[PDB]
Amino acid sequence: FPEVVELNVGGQVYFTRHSTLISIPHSLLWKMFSPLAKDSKGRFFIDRDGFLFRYILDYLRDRQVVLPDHFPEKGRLKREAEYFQLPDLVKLLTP
Repeated sequence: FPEVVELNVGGQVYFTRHSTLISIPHSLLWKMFSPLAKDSKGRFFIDRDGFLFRYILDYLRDRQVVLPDHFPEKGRLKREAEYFQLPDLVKLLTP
């Protein structure tokens, strides 16, 4: 795996460091990028909502997440956290 990974999430492209992807062991992204579907341009493909991945990705990097005011999609973000298997992130999203 390269040092900076080019991902395609539901058509949303993200560049990120490999260290961020494997930050939480036994998580979905850890299982994927620890020693895969690719698109036409060769980018590794994640079949999930591209917009919500920003905040999933921010948690892996900083182990915390600041949402905007009146964030209309917390329920959706929590669902994504479940898919990527991030128990603590689901916990933070528990009201």
